[PDB]
Amino acid sequence: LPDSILKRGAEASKVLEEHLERGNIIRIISHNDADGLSAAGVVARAISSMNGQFHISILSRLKKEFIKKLSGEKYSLFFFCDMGSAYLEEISRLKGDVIVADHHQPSESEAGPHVVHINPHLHGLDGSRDLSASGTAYLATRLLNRKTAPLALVGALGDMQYTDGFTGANRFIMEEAVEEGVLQVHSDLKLASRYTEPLYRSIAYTFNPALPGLTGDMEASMGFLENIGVSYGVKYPDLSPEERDVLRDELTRINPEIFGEVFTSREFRNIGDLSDIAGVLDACGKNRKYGIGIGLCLGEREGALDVALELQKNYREELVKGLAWIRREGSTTLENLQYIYSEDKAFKGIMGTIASISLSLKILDPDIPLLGLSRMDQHVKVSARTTRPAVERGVNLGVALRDAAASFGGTGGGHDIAAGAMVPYRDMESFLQLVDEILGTQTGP
DNA sequence: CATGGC
DNA sequence: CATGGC
Ligand SMILES: [Mn+2]
Ligand SMILES: [Mn+2]
Repeated sequence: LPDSILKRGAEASKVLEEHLERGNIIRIISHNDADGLSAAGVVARAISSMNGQFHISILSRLKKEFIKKLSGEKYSLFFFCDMGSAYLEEISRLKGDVIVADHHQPSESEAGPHVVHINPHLHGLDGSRDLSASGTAYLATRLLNRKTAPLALVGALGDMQYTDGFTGANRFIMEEAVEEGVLQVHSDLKLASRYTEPLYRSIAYTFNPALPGLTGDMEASMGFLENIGVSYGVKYPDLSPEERDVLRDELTRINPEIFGEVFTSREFRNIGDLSDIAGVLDACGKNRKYGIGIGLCLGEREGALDVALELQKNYREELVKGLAWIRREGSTTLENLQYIYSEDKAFKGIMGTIASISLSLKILDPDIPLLGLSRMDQHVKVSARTTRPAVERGVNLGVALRDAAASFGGTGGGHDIAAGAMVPYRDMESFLQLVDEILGTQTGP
């Protein structure tokens, strides 16, 4: 990684260690996903390795009315993880010392003399491929503690930074943890929750990489194992190399991407590999159980874990319901577009996820872009998703959704492979035709 | 009113 | 997925 980001991380490692000398308690503010949670856990474990104290708040968004609330708190150091860049002037106003470890699209109005931004964008690194908020926090706290490098990668996983290998600083952090002896890389089958589920559920719940026929299908995987010589109820670590060699051979036919890198730290032995941990933190976040999530990053392991594993389990049962619905009621196709639609509240928060899983499983044609639609009374939340072939071929959902949404006083955007929009329900039909007419110009002439 | 989710 | 509107 470029020297500047290790310099700037060291600049922020100074500000911390000197407040911990004085006995100051540190304020941590972070985001509520796996990257946010794992980021907070990083700073918290650096802080506990030096007998410091801290006060964590976990929020979904950062609002101005919270940074104003923050300024009468009388804390000497504010450590923002996975949020800040957007609201830099308002955090510059804040008294005392400040650290923003974020990886979002920063403010060119780049404020703060008391403030220490770390953000991989400002060191010509990629903010959605090469380093995560949890990763950036480890750069901020490398000099104090190096045992936290696993959590750094957990955030990177949850936040989808893995194409054929961790790029950039994540690779660097991955390298570094291996040398430290806290992380182990291995090539193995990438099955969901191996230590903790029987083989057939583990194959059923492997949503990424998708397993056509098997993913989200207990009876089929159960079937699949039975008729290939393998005990559907035994745990994956309890197989023998020749039956391991059989499942590997067959699962590789169904999708070769299932064999590849798997990361394990001795702190998470019994729970999961770093992907499974990410999953668990995401489930805690999505149930507003932030103390359970943080608990886990700090080693807490009794009933908290069992609660956390059950949140994962429940969420996975949603996604099967989920892909089972998709499936019963297919997508209605049109010109350069698919779309599916629900008024069921059960699917409002899951729609994008099942949308893109359903393309990986080939249920719905991966070449045609897919618009998940969820009715929120007078508005319709839109989750757009397509394949890598569909982009390298014109399709850009990032712009198209912004164009068409703003047309009807609504609001959309993103990338590229994946966009979101909020649109009036009265307009939905004309909106769906306008995206279709916009994609047609994006691929045709 | 206030906050806190997506 | 852009939020910052609901
Ligand atoms: Mn993040
Ligand atoms: Mn985040």
